[PDB]
Amino acid sequence: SYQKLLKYYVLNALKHRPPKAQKKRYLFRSFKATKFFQSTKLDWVEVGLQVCRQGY
Amino acid sequence: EEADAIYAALDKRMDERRKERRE
Amino acid sequence: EDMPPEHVRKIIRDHKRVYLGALKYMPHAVLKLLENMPMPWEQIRDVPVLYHITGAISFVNEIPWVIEPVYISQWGSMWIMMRREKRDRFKRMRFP
Amino acid sequence: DILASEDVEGQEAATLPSEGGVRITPFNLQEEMEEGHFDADGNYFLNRDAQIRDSWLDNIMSAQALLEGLLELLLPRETVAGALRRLGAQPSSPQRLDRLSGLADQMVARGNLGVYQETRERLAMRLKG
Repeated sequence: SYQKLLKYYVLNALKHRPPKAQKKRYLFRSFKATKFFQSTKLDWVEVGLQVCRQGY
Repeated sequence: EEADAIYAALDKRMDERRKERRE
Repeated sequence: EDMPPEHVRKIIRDHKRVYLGALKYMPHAVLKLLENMPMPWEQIRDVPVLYHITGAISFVNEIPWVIEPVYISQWGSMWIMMRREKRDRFKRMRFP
Repeated sequence: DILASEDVEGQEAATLPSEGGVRITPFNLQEEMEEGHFDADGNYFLNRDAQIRDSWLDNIMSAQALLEGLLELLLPRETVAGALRRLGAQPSSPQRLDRLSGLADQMVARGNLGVYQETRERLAMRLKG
């Protein structure tokens, strides 16, 4: 297990390349300007139940 | 008609990040 | 600005092209839910929520920023306390 | 060469699908001729068009009353969402906030979109005309 985890680490170190330059990325900032979305403050467990029932 | 235009504008805005380089 | 929780609670409780287009980004909301699960040493956590007008989807909209040596010290304290608990006390929870 | 359904000499009907949890073979070669086909010597050749491969399947009130209620629950020059903000500020009045959210959702469900950024005067003009 040590040798395989070290294998994955050497592969992730060798396959690393610098990321390409691009425009800065903001999905939720474009979601916020839409009038179909609202913002609030909720507990984690309540929104965790809301996400799974919406997925169901 | 309006809601689909709004989501299409948001799709085009998400496509704007790489628009002039990809096409 | 923000909005009280009772409104969006009523939204989710009482419940189509505007309803159809917002359902595309479901695994993104799953990712934003899973990356902000609270720590073992926290009891409650209050986070912002973006939500649709009909309750189609609910987002989290927060990046879990921590200070690195504080974070490592907190998990080391967790490690010490859980070693203490197994040397002192096991019943695993029954899944689903 | 291919065999028809007439050179089988003794097919019968499909009485029952299963009993006791054991699936019953329907005694006819209809489903084998739907899945594949036979040659002259009696071999079997199966169709192979399964592109997606489906790896689970392989192994089994009126609107005028709404407007009257909203104009009752609003003060002048105030938005609906601002009224939600004020009446949600446990809140001061849970029941009137609940009524306001219910009337707003009954208006949203009828196709009227964007009712949260709506003042009292524009809703009064909507009720008038």
